[PDB]
Order: sequence, then structure tokens, then C-alpha cells
Amino acid sequence: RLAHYVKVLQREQIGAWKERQDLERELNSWIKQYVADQENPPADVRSR
Amino acid sequence: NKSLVDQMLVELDKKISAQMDEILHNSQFQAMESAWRGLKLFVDRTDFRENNKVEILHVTKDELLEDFEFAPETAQSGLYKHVYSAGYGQFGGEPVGAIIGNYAFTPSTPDMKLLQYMGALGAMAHAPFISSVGPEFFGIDSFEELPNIKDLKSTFESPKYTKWRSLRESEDARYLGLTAPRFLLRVPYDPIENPVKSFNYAENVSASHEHYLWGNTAFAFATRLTDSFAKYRWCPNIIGPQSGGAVEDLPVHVFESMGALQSKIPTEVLITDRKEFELAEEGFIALTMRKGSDNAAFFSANSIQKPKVFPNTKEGKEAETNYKLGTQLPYMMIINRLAHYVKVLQREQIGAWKERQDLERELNSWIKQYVADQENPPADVRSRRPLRAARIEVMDVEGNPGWYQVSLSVRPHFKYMGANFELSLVGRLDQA
Amino acid sequence: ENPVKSFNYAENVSASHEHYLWGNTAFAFATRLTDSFAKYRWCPNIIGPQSGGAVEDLPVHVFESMGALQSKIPTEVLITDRKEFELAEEGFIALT
Amino acid sequence: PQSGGAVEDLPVHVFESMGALQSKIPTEVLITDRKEFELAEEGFIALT
Amino acid sequence: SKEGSVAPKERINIKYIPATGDAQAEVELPLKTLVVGDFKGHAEQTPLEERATVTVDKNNFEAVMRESELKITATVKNKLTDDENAELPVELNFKSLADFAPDAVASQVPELKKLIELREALVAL
Amino acid sequence: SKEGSVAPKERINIKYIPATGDAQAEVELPLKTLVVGDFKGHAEQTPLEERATVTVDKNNFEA
Repeated sequence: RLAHYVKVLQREQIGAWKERQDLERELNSWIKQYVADQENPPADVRSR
Repeated sequence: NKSLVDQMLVELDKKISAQMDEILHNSQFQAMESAWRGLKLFVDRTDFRENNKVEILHVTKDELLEDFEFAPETAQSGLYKHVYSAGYGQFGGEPVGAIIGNYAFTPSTPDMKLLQYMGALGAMAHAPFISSVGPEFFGIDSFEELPNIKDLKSTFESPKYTKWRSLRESEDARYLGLTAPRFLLRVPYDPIENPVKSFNYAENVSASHEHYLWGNTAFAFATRLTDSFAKYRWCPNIIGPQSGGAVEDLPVHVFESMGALQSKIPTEVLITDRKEFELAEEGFIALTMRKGSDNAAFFSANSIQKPKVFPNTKEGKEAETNYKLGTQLPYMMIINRLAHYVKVLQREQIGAWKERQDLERELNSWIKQYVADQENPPADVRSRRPLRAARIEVMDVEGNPGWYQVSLSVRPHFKYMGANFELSLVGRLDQA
Repeated sequence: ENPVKSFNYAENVSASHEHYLWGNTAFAFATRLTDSFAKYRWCPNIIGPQSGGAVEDLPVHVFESMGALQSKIPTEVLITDRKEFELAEEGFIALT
Repeated sequence: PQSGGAVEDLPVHVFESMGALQSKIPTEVLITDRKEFELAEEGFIALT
Repeated sequence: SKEGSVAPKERINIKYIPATGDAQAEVELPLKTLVVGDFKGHAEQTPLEERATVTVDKNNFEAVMRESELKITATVKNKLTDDENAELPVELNFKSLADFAPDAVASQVPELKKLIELREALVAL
Repeated sequence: SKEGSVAPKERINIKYIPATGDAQAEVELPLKTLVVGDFKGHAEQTPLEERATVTVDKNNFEA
């Protein structure tokens, strides 16, 4: 699913003014969307 | 002897009524009648002593397109001149609050294009364009088959709706609003319920419900806007049975069923909550009928515009919140009136000695006029003062002294528009 | 509205609005300059509805339209905000 | 698509297929990403 | 002039001035709606930018209809006989909403009007 | 057009702009599965690349 999201969402960004660290910044903020880095998140949160 | 004479009268009237039905059920005739009858229905439910006004402009859909296609740009269209130029853009004039179009739209490319132009116009003038949808938009013969539609969302995936789908993604779609089923304007003629003089006319509605004088729901919605304004001088109270989106006093018509009696529903169908919600998701304004009564209600007034999805983060969810407020007419009406007040009142200030922070000071004191930032203001106060918070920043246009760049952001009170409930039995609950 | 003695004269303005006694706007602008000076001994307060660029008390003339009534606009036309701005860009002083 | 090379509002044309419905593609063909890239390599500007 | 008049300057000058401070007076804006639609039975030759709008309210609604002048030229099935090829063309005129009642429809259609006259004659028995 | 329309420039210009900041809107992707198998009693003459797929759901399965 990650592969699928990257393929789609990155095509939308083609032609934008992006320097190397711009991608690092944005890609980091994006992947955080699916991260649950809590001490002890409940199984429901861990699932989504 | 007289008995036979009476029978002659019976047969005479029978024949006369047969003919009378043809004129009264004529599509050209009904077009004319429903237009003017629906217009009065609107007019006489307003209150002209509350600074409400209305103007009539005779235009067909075909010649709207004629004009929009003829002109080189929308700024030179005839309608633009009537709406924007002679009003909003004229010193000493006044701005059009909203435009009610007495039309039914299909998925046809001409209809789509017309909506595109009306969206542009509304955006420029800061006034919404309201109209209605035809039955065939949903692939059905009449609105009486809406119960047979298993899934509207999936229906709209057809190639048939390509242009409509693109329309819903435009930033101008916020100024478009279309309503769903029609509603009755007139109870059928009847010796008891709706008698006429001399001629003993009894109107005979056939199997086709198109014999009924259906009217354009947009006008019902228009009266909602008027009432809110009449009471508060603002238009957000238009989406609830109790809030002000209730349409009261609809026509009724009891007739024989399968040996029983039943009343023709004031709207073509009795919309279920699930069906209504589906229509809301697809950007339609559905007037729903309160079962067993003569009352209907607009549960929401979403615009044509489809909401955007953002990443599930603090910031992304805030973006969603903001965008969705934009997609709903009860909030856009607030912005629209604010725009109108700014345009007028600022022109009066042109030529005054104002430095950057002078505008911030004054604009702040002005916007506070419509803010109700109390712990718990009553709904009446919330109505007349729709805003909860507001922020204003003023910058300078560099290299152009006397010109400024102003940003105005507001947080309106929220409407109650849905909720999920979890019920649970429990022992040893803390005692309330 | 504007009677004369003895002779029952009713002036008939034709289709040509040049029958109206039009006047040179420069004089209106000149009074703006005067007012500012009269009040402050300086002349910058001449460019606004409230600031001092307002021309008050223009002549009016109601006459029959297409069965309705309308007044001859004190200026030849009713200038729109966009049109006014255009004229401003081209260095003209438009009395709106 | 987002930078400004997007062409919006193309003509559509739904017509009968093999008993189904389909729209004539606004461009003669539906160019794939790989095909587009190939054309790019050969110095062509492909509107996809 | 909205400036306010004063007398020529003397040793003692007295002027009334309303204490509004620096408050900026403002004008209430009406809610005006524009109803656009096919209110006649035909399109107009006049260009959209030329045809004018009409202000409507409770005290002149009927007057507006009268002035707008409504007319319907249309053909319906003639059911006063037993012939499928029989058609009836009518020319209806409206001045007010009352004119859409069957009573008025009959009065403007001779083919029915005469039958109403007949009805009354029969009733007179 | 998704650009958003504005009027010609005047002394006072007013425009509604949605505060989405720099957040990049995104599209939810469906979960689509492809069921491949011998659903008829015979092989088709049509080439694999030519024969088309059929979308199936609860409201049209029998159809």
C-alpha cells in the first residue's frame, strides 16, 4: 500500500520546485501520517 | 322531466371538463402558471418591511448560454452587468444578495456549461446561484423512482457524469446550489376542496403525476433565506426543522387508494434519512417530507463543491475543517454579507488619512460588531452575531503608498449537523 | 420645477442631451481645493466621499422613461468602480 | 499536474461500446507512464 | 449641503454639535434577490443587457403581471368530439393569477364558452 | 477550471481564499482485487489482452 500511495501522490508533485532537502522534509511529514510511536497505543490504533 | 335535463347537464359538464383537463394539463400552460404561481408563493411569504427586495429578470436557459457564449468574457456578459456592474460595483448602489434561477438542470453539456458561468458570476459578485435538478439527472423518469436507486454514489461513477464531477472540484462550485425533488403548488380542482364558479369542474388527475402542478423547490429555499434575514439580518438559519429550514403549510390531496384513502405527498417522494444523507454527500439540497404532515425540511444546504481530503495530522485535519466550512452555504452566506459590507463601507473611507495600523485598529473595532464571544450566548444572540472569533492583519503594498493588503479570518459558531451515539448498560457506574 | 414670468415656457430637451446646460467639471474640482484651504489652509483633502472630494447638491431632472420615471444623471454617465479605476490609471480625474 | 502543465476542461463524448458506454478519449490514446517516458527520451512533448 | 451652517464670527459664537465622537455611521444593506426565469411564453428579441429588471412586492404583484402581458398560443387535443385528428388551438391571455382559473380559461376559449352558455341555458329550464 | 474566478481589478478587491495552508490534498485509494479463473465451460477465442474485465458488486452480481 505504501508503494501505491507513493506512486500516485508523487506523480502529482512532478514539475514542482523541489530541492533535495525539500523532499526529505515533505516525505517525512507524509510518512508520519501512518506512524504510531506511542509508549502503548491500543490495538485499534496500531491497526490503522 | 327535469331529471333528464339534469342528466344533460351532467354529460355536458363531463365533456367540458374532458376538454378543460387538456388545457390545464398542457405543458406550456403549466410552465407559465407554475412560474408565476411559484413566484407569488415566494413573494408573499417574505416581508418587504424588513429591507427585503426582489427583482424579476426574464431569461431562458438557452439565451443565457447565447449571451455567455457571445460575450468574449464574463465581465462583459449582460447578466454580469445586471448583477455586478449595476450593483456591487457601483458607488451609491447595492449588492445582489442571491440569485434564484427557475430552471431544471440535466447532465447535458449545455447545462454543465451554464452552471460553470453562473458559478463564475456568483464568485465575482459574492452571491450564490440556486436552482434545481431534473429527475433524469439521476437516470430516472421522475422523482418517484428515487426509492429504487440502490446507490447514488456508484451511479455517479459513470462516464456520463464526467463534466459534473469536474465541476464539483472547481473553486467556483461554492457558489452553486441545486435542489432535488419538486413540490405541489396547487390542490386539484374539486367541487368541495377547490371549487370554481358556474361550471361544475372536477379536475381529473390521471395515472401520470405530471398532471399535478409541481413547483420549483428553489423558491422554497429562497424563502428560508428571507426569513433568516428578516429576523436577524443574516442568513445562516436555514437548515433545520426547528432552526428555520422548515417549510410549513404544504398542499394536501386525499384520494382513494386500494379501497382506502391516502394523500398525495407534497414532494414527489417520501425521502428516508439514509437517502437524504446520500443526496447530501452528492452535493444536493433535498427538501424532505415530514411523514403524515404538511411540513417539509431542509436538513442541510451543502453546495455543489466536493470536500478535499488531507493527511491525517493536526495540520491536515485543520485544513479539512477549514475547507469543509467553505463548502457549506450556511457559512458562505456569512462571508458573502461581510464582503458586501466591506465593499460599501470601505469606499466611504477612501481619501482618509489612514496609516497601516489605523486600518488594523478600525477594522478590528468594526468586526467586533458581529462577534459573540461569550461563554454561552443564547441561540438568538448567536443568530444575530454569527461569529465567535475574528482575526485581522494589515500589510503595506510595497512601492505603492496608500495601498494595503488586508487579511480577514473568522470562526463562525458551528451548526449541529450529525452525531454518533454509543449506548451501554453498566454496573457500578459512578452515580452521575 | 423652474418657472419663468408671464410666458408659459416649458423647455423641451430633445433626444440630444447636448440640449442640457453642461458645465466644466474643473470648477467642481476647484471648489474642492477651496474647501480644504478654507478649513485647514492646506489642500490635500480633496479625494473622498468623506474626506472632502464629495460634490454635494447636484441638479436633478425626473422625466418619463418607457412608461416609468427616471432622472437625468448629473454627470453624462454613471461611472462604475472598474471604469473609474481605468480612468485613474490613464491619468484622468473622473467625477463619479 | 499541479505545477501548471495541466490542461483542464477537455471535451467528452460518451457513446455505445459493446453494449456498455464509453467516452472518446480527448487525446487519441491513453498514454501510459512508460510510454510517456519513452517519448520524453526521444525529445517529444506528450500531452497525457 | 451636509456641512452645517454657522453665522459670521463675533465675540461670542454658539454652535450646536452632536456628540457622535469618532463613530463611523453606516448604512444598512437590504437583502435583494434576483429571480431569473422564463416568465413569458416566448423569448424576447431585446438583448439580455438591454432588457430591464422589474421590482416586485406584495403591493404591486398583480400590477406587474398585467404590465408584463402574458400570452399562450398552444394546441391541445380536441376532446369535444370523437376524432383523433381533431385539434384545438387557443390563445390565452393573463393579467393576474386569477386568469389561470378554469373560469377564465373557459371565457377565453369560445369552444368551451359557448358550452358554458349552453349549460346556463339548460339550468334556466 | 479549478483556478477560481475573480473580477477585474478595482480600488477595493475582495476574494475568498480557503485557509488550507501548504497542506497537500490527497486521494484515498480503493482496495481492488482481481479474481482470475475459469468461469465458463470453455476457453475463449479472444486473446487475453483483448477480453475485458468485469466489475462485480452486490447490486449486480446476478446481472
